[PDB]
Amino acid sequence: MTHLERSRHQQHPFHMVMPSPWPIVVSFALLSLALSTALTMHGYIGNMNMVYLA
Amino acid sequence: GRIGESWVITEGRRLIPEIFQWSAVLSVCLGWPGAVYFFSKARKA
Amino acid sequence: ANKVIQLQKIFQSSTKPLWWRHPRSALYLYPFYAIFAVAVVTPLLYIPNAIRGIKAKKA
Amino acid sequence: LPPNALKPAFGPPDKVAAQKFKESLMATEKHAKDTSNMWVKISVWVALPAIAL
Amino acid sequence: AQTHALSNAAVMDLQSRWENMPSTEQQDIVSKLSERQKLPWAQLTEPEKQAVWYISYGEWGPRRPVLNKGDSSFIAKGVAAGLLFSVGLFAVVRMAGGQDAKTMNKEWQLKSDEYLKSKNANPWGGYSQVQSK
Amino acid sequence: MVQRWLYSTNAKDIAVLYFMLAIFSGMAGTAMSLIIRLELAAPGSQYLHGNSQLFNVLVVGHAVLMIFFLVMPALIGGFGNYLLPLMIGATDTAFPRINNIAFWVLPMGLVCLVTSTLVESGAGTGWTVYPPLSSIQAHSGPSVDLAIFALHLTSISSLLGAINFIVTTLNMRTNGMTMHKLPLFVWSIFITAFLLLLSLPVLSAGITMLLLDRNFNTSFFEVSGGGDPILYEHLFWFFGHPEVYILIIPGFGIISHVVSTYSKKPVFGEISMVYAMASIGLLGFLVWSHHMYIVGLDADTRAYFTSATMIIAIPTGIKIFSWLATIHGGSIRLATPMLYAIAFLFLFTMGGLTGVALANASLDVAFHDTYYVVGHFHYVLSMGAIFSLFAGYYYWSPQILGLNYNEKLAQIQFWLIFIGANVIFFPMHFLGINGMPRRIPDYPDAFAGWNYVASIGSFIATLSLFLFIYILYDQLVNGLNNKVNNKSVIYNKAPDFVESNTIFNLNTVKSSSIEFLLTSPPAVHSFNTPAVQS
Amino acid sequence: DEETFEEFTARYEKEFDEAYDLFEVQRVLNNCFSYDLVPAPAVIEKALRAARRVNDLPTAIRVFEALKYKVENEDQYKAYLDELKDVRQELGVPLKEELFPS
Amino acid sequence: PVVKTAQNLAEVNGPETLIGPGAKEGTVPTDLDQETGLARLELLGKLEGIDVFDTKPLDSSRKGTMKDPIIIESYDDYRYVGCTGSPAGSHTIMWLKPTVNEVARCWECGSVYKLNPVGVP
Amino acid sequence: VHFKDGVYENIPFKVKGRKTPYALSHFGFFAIGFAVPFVACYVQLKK
Ligand code: HEA
Ligand code: HEA
Ligand SMILES: CCCCCCCCCCCCCCCC(=O)OC[C@H](COP(=O)([O-])OCC[N+](C)(C)C)OC(=O)CCCCCCCCCCCCCCC
Ligand SMILES: [Cu+2]
Repeated sequence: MTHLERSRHQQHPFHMVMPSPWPIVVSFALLSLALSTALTMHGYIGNMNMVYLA
Repeated sequence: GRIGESWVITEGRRLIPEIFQWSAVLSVCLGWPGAVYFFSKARKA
Repeated sequence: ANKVIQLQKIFQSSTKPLWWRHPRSALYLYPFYAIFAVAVVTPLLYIPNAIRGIKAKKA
Repeated sequence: LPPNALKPAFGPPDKVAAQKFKESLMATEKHAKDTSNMWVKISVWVALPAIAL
Repeated sequence: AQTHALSNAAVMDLQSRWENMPSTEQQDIVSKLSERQKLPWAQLTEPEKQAVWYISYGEWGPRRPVLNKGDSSFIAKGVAAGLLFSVGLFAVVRMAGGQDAKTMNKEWQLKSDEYLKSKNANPWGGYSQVQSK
Repeated sequence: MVQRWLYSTNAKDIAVLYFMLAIFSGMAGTAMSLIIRLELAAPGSQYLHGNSQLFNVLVVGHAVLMIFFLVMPALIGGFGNYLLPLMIGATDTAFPRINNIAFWVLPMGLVCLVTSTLVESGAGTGWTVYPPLSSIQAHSGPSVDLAIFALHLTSISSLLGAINFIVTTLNMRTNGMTMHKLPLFVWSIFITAFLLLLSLPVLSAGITMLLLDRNFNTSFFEVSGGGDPILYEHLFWFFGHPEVYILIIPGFGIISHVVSTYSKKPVFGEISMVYAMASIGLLGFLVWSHHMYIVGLDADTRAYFTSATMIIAIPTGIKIFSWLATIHGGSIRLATPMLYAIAFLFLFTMGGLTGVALANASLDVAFHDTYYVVGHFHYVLSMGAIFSLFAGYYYWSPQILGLNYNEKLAQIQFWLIFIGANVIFFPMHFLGINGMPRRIPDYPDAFAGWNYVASIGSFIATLSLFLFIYILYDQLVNGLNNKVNNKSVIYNKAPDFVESNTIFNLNTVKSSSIEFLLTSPPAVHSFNTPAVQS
Repeated sequence: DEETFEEFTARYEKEFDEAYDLFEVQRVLNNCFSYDLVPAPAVIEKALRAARRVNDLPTAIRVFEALKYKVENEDQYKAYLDELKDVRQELGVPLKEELFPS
Repeated sequence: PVVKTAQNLAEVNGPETLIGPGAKEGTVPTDLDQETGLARLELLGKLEGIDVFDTKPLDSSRKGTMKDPIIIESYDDYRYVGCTGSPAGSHTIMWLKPTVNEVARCWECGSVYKLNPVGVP
Repeated sequence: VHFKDGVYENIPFKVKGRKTPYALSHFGFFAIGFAVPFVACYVQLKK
């Protein structure tokens, strides 16, 4: 029992990570920030509070 | 006992066709632009 | 401390996502992105809809 | 005492590697402590007055 | 039982077409051949030696080359069709687009080379620049 | 599909996503370059009635997508994360969330470029972003900012990929593999990781200061304040020169692998070639300003730079001699990856020697920023990226997915795309040697026939790509029917002409790569016990 | 490159000595034909004896074809003629006079 | 439920069941039973003489014939092990695919390999 | 992640189902690919 679990978890320092949404949410946040800054510095709306919230 | 070759005989009889074929290949690969130049109205012909 | 071992045992017993640490924060943050980013990216292409169509054809 | 049918992943025997690794760990710790103390001493001796000047 | 002089339809079938027969009597015939080979050769007849050479040498399956029994003809036909299709599509799209250029016509080139002669430009070269009707 | 694909954390399931993104980007870019070539077939506004800014933006999109958005995810990311952890024998790469965030940070770059081209402003300053042309003085609108964010996200993804490759190679390599027996492709990708690591920060910082100049009403490199854009152009060339090695070195590794396996003989002094790639990577930093001879710097500096270039040229020639010795004195099977490798070793070598001739300090007076340089780099980009990707696909596709491809279709596809590439890129050197300018929607009426032949070759190439995507469709839909019949080759290794075929049943696929000895693709967390080499 | 033939030759006969089945015979034959070293008639006779021990005449056909065409050797023939006739009439393995006229 | 000493490596059930008690103030705890993660399985072992992920190569010198084929310990169904000749590096880098039922050979090396798994129910 | 055979799960495709015989998806791949060049040409000028 000990040998099989040691071999199956020894060279595997990576957890069985759940469907973590970190990459998609961080990519979505960066894209929103980029497009917001591009639209605000020179565009149609000069809004500043909501880009600060982003 | 040096049977047959005499390297020169087979050497020439084998490379001469190959070098001729390669020269023809290069001639075609350089004459296709020449063929285009001839076919096009380069001299109003 | 006095809560680390018990919390680890509970987590091992209940193999569930969200890591149990910040459920309220996750429930607060999940709808905010959908409410904010979608509604701020829709104008980006909605406003130039009338602006679009400049052919500038010349002859 | 978890069961083990044939072997509990025994691997290599308890050779001289155990005391070698212990000696490596203690040598690393002693080196870190000695270098920290020596740097503190040379700092409070000459480096700190020079920095203050 | 170490049959001797296996002169049957199996040997000619093996030499004629091996892949055709349905991969089931293969084990039987090769086992018989090896059983004969266990005893000394004693001048094997032509069909048996031909059969064992065909089995062991190849010209089938793994020994079948990347070039098939004449698919190079298909390759040539396909490449010719590809060139024809590409040139036809380019011709039709260029016809659809049309031309709206006020030069490349003969008069422009003749005036250009007349001015080139007047200014004496590129004397050791080609004064004619037409390239089109 | 969202539960496992959109939320993946597996290199196995993300390599195919990399491949799909790469092929989609490549086909879109080929269609868009088709548009670019078609509007340039004849002088005038044949298809683009005015608005040369549109042509400029089209060119910028083409170059950017070809450089950072098509080939980088394919051989760096897509091939690396499906070959390196597999060849190592480790179950999974270290912290695959790096790979996931590197993958997911791409698409908004595509959407920002498409929306920047959609707006009237556009980014029409070339793929180079030399100031002040990209600033508010000439090009306004968010297009510049969107392109800057796209290159920033691509750089971050490349850095993360290099992080994962470096950590996987150095920290959890298998016991059997050591320093003196490590294969070629992984050495190539590790050296590329070094070069990427040492090249990304300079572009990041310099482009950050350009953005700050555009925003903070300041100018560090623009003349409005006393700055000089020459400094930024040194920095940009310092980044750019290692980039071509970054995109060409994994190609070198895969080409070495395929020629070594297809010659039925081992490598020719693997130590010599790995030293050659290491020397190339280390010497890539000595020519940081070799691309900018046009200013008129001191003669000693130009002599030093041309000496550095001629020194850099030597390892490439030695490595070419290494492939030539590898293919010499060995059995040859004319399979399609070998055809790609041969086309590489011919045309890439010719392009590289032409560039070596161009590497002269005083020779930029006639060729720089002309069609000669585009004829130069199109050669190497096609050889080391397009053909290298085709070879890798046709060389691992039957096993990485279990689906075979039509050999006849592959042969006709290679022939079509090879002849198309030749007939497209050859006349460009004749345009360049005359002294024609670059990046102009309209040109004088001297070289119209060459533009026409380039256009017909482009149509041949796009028809070849259509045939290629049809081949992908057929492989994905009729792999089972193709495996049973004689439509394709099921053993890339014909048995030696001394051995019987019946013994060959146990000797199916034997080479110097472990993933070939694997069965049909198993679960992601395979490799329960790491491989050991005696 | 200044490599003695005797060492590898003796290695070849020693390997053929313990020829339990055809696998080691085939691998050693492939190794021998891998070098530019043209096999001696002695090692060829040893290989044929081992093939007789393992009882596979097609292996003898393959090795005879390999000796007929392995390297150009300036197109030497009489050497091939003697090196084939000695081993054909030493014991008798009639195989060449059949595949050619077929 | 509570802290586990885990002094021996044959008395731990569950990798996460052991965290490692520490000290808040005073002196540093000794690096024996105060590590979080499976790191103790290797550090305590190498403290007592047990190594992890052995790099020892197999018997390259032995040719592994049918009488005494070499033995590789792997409880998995398949294995990726091969031969490099009698010395460390002699011929091309190569490996085999041993399986539970039949065997495999090293081709040009001729080193017959065998898969030897531990008994399983 | 260990519940997949290792045959067709590596691609986001599905043979089963009459919604798409791998033709609607393939045509859609052409559509999404050819979007950017033609829309880029069309937004400021003619095709
Ligand atoms: C990946 C690199 C790559 C590729 C494939 C191409 C493909 C082509 N390129 Fe381009 N090009 C560049 C990289 C590339 N280019 C760069 C970096 C610039 C710089 C911009 C500048 O200089 O200012 C440039 C600029 C450039 C110009 C400058 C235009 C101007 O002066 O403004 C021209 C026109 O002369 C041109 C022509 C072509 C043509 C006809 C093809 C044709 O070959 C298109 C047909 C396609 C192929 C034959 C290859 C197939 C492509 C694939 C993606 C296959 C898909 C499958 C896989 C990837 C597995 N390219
Ligand atoms: C795939 C990408 C790639 C690769 C591999 C290369 C490889 C090389 N490149 Fe190029 N290059 C580009 C992509 C690439 N390049 C791009 C995108 C530009 C910019 C164009 C633009 O600005 O628009 C450029 C520009 C560029 C310039 C300036 C032109 C300019 O842009 O204005 C020069 C000249 O100095 C040059 C030289 C070389 C040399 C010498 C090699 C060599 O490393 C080639 C290696 C191969 C060989 C050298 C073959 C081996 C030779 C031998 C067999 C030995 C013979 C010689 C000796 C005796 C040693 N390149
Ligand atoms: C400026 C552009 C010109 C462009 C000119 C284009 C010409 C037309 C295309 C020619 C391309 C040559 C390769 C054709 C593909 C092919 O299959 O080649 C191999 C064939 C072998 O023969 P096969 O086609 O398989 O038919 C065999 C028939 N059996 C054996 C039953 C009797 O063997 C052959 O086809 C013959 C040998 C090839 C020799 C190549 C060298 C060139 C000389 C060829 C001379 C004869 C053909 C041309 C006659 C006009
Ligand atoms: Cu450079």
